Amino acid sequence: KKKLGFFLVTFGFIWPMMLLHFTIQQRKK
Repeated sequence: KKKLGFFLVTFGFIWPMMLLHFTIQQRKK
């Protein structure tokens, strides 16, 4: 709960990073 709570915040914070990689590809080609 305590240390696991931060795990949820990181899950929604890291996800966008992956979306970015897909966002750069669209403009790359």
